[PDB]
Amino acid sequence: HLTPEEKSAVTALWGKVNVDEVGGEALGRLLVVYPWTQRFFESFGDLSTPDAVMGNPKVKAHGKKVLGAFSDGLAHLDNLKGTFATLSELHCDKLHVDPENFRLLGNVLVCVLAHHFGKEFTPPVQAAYQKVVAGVANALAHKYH
Amino acid sequence: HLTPEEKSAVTALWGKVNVDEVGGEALGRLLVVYPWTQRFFESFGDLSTPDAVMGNPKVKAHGKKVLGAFSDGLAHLDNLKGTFATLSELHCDKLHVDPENFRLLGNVLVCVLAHHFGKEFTPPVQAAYQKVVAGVANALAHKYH
Amino acid sequence: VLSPADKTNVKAAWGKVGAHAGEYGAEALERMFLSFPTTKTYFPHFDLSHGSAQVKGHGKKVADALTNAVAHVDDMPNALSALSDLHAHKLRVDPVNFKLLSHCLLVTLAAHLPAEFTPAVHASLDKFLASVSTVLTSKYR
Amino acid sequence: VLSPADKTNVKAAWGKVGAHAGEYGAEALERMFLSFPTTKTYFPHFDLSHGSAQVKGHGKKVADALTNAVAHVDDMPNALSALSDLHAHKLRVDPVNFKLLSHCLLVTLAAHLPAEFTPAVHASLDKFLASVSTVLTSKYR
Ligand code: MH0
Ligand code: MH0
Ligand code: MH0
Ligand code: MH0
Ligand SMILES: Cc1cc(C)cc(C(=O)N(C)[C@@H](Cc2ccc(-c3ccccc3)cc2)C(=O)N[C@H](Cc2c[nH]c3ccccc23)C(=O)O)c1
Repeated sequence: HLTPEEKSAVTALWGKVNVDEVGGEALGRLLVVYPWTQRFFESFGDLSTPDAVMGNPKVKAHGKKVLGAFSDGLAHLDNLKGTFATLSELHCDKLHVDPENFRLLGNVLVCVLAHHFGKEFTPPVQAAYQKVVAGVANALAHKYH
Repeated sequence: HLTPEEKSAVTALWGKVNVDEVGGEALGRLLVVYPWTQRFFESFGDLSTPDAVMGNPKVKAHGKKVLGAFSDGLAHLDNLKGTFATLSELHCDKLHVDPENFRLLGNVLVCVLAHHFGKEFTPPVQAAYQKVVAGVANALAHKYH
Repeated sequence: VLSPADKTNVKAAWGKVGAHAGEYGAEALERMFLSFPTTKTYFPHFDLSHGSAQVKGHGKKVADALTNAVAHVDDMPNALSALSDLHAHKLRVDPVNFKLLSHCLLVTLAAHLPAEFTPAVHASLDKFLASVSTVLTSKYR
Repeated sequence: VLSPADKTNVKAAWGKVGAHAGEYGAEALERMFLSFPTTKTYFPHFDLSHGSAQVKGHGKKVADALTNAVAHVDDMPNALSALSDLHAHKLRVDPVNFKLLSHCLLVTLAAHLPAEFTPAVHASLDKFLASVSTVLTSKYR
């Protein structure tokens, strides 16, 4: 669990985050750094180069959707499992997405936050976000069967 | 979480286990298959070969002790965290044992159970035990800090 | 790296499998789908019920691939080249899953080879399956 | 395997780190100890408080080892042979931990390289650290 001081740190930093932009950046980097994750987006078009992926309008659009749901979750840190129950079921039953992808995205997101915030993304702040991305990934994986 | 039927399968199979033997065999195989785990037992003597390791009296004795605690924990599948809380703090503060080791032993134990029970260790029974060893490992790593 | 001893150990243990290839491959897959449900995300097009035709057929393919690997244990990267291309460019199974199937393959062998599954052989087989997994994911990025 | 582009990206990124390599090494270790407490089991003899002399000194050794690997990026198995022996035969850090330090090194670099930490460089650095980790655990068994 996060300490009261960690929750405040998470919430404080997130208030400065442009969710749409970070979403496109995080999803795009996921597809570039771990190319096999492109397997779920064969309808998105050109993903043959880093720029082709990062600038792909469908990737940027989907990134908004993804981090948008992530952002809402940050407003319910005490009930991540309930918050992501319907999305968990959807990702398992309809999209067939291996939960490991959520973990990979979490790590990429941490890297993106560090890249954007620089020194402000202190070791303690990172530790707080590691608990957050882990919690979100576990919540999204909870309804798999 | 061990469906009522999974709990029964676990208890039913474990009631046939010679904990002393299976423990020494499990710890021994851990040391043979993942040699780096030998780092915690330099005082146990000869570990230069598989047979040296398996026949090592200190290895067998420690395996017996470790699985004995494991065994007692199987009677409280609903509160593994509580049951192993003390050993958790111990392995962290005194022994300094990376919890990954608990996961490795868990896998080796499953292999040993399979080797001993043969066809009786069915896919469903395995599934139930995978939940048990993961639960025990998680419980033992719970108090780490 | 696989030592002469590992190679000897693997060839002896896998040689005992023989005609039981498809059966053990299918059993390993079933054990994986039941113990690690997330692996089923890669087979939505499969009927994964006990004894399904698709699982049986796939089990035979996996087993035969391993038989071929064993025969070419000296140069698996070359023997598994096509398979490596397949998993890296098409299937794109996340790397973390290979350890799950390898573990279930070991369990399957352990449950069928009471005499051959010695501590030393156990170790060699684990290194072997890890090696195969490494080759199969070597071209992912 | 590292491509020509990967090597160009790694050399460019690590070159920018330059004189701060030691500082970044210490920072990456600190991030690791705070985010993944289990890694502290390998340093019970260390004062792990912020800015401790031991962490500073160790961060320097780790960073220098990475600098050496970049200088010998086409011969890492040999350049890191001594370090590989040390971890495989003495330290025996479980393999799972290398990914944790690698991640923290990436986060540290991202926090200090606003301009060079592009998606392509991020990808190359991740492959590089994984390659170094692989070499360091290649002799474990
Ligand atoms: C690399 C795989 C992958 C990762 C990682 C992933 C991570 C996440 N996701 Fe989610 N998601 C993935 C692959 C998809 C697909 C394939 C789709 C459907 C896209 C389409 O329309 O073609 C999807 N996700 C769709 C969604 C949708 C849209 C639901 C709908 O269409 O009804 C949301 C809100 C979403 N996700 C949230 C999230 C969240 C939150 C995370 C984690 C923080
Ligand atoms: C490879 C490392 C390793 C693994 C795996 C491991 C796994 C486990 N252990 Fe535990 N344990 C390990 C290394 C030790 C050491 C080093 C000692 C001290 C031995 C000695 O002779 O001084 C120890 N464990 C000691 C113990 C003791 C005695 C503690 C005491 O003196 O009060 C118990 C009961 C124990 N463990 C239980 C367990 C259980 C339960 C598991 C998991 C199923
Ligand atoms: C959890 C996922 C997963 C893991 C791990 C995995 C691990 C392995 N695999 Fe491989 N493999 C996986 C998922 C697949 C799929 C989804 C398919 C395609 C099935 C189908 O028929 O649609 C596949 N693998 C297909 C194959 C095929 C058939 C290719 C063809 O038809 O030409 C073989 C031989 C194969 N693999 C071998 C192996 C081996 C050997 C291992 C490792 C020991
Ligand atoms: C979580 C554990 C852990 C991980 C991961 C790890 C990952 C790595 N390491 Fe390495 N290393 C770890 C734990 C140690 C210890 C405990 C020591 C001993 C330190 C001391 O002063 O007693 C050590 N590593 C020591 C070293 C030394 C010093 C050896 C000497 O004095 O001659 C170097 C250069 C080193 N490593 C580099 C690296 C590199 C490079 C990586 C990977 C990027
Ligand atoms: C049924 C179940 C499974 C597991 C794995 C864990 C728990 C459980 O109740 N936990 C172990 C909680 C506990 C927790 C409590 C306190 C702290 C803490 C830290 C610092 C200061 C103060 C408090 C950290 C974790 C946990 O956070 N996660 C688990 C489940 C889980 C985590 N990783 C997994 C991987 C696979 C399956 C399950 C899990 C959960 O809360 O449910 C319950």
